[PDB]
Amino acid sequence: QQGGEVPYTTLATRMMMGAWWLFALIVISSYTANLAAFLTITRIESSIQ
Amino acid sequence: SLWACIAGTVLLVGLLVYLLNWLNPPRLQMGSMTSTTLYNSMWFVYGSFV
Repeated sequence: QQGGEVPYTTLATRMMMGAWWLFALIVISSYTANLAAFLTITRIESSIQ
Repeated sequence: SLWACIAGTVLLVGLLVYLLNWLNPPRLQMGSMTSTTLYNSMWFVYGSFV
């Protein structure tokens, strides 16, 4: 996400980039979502009492 | 359905911008592609959306 706009002008590349970005954003959101699940499943359960 | 609605909204807003370039364009940089084609009128509205 740091890169900003890409200077290429050719349709085939821009048409690829439009899917590439929408892969990246999905994967980032999947990562943050799963990490939040992992952390909220953690910090609850034990039973040696 | 919501996926398709979102996808369509992009080009909806893109053309709604394009109307502005038709009827009230500013003192643009002369000959610059800020006098957007249809292509750039997509590209800005999609690039800001991701």
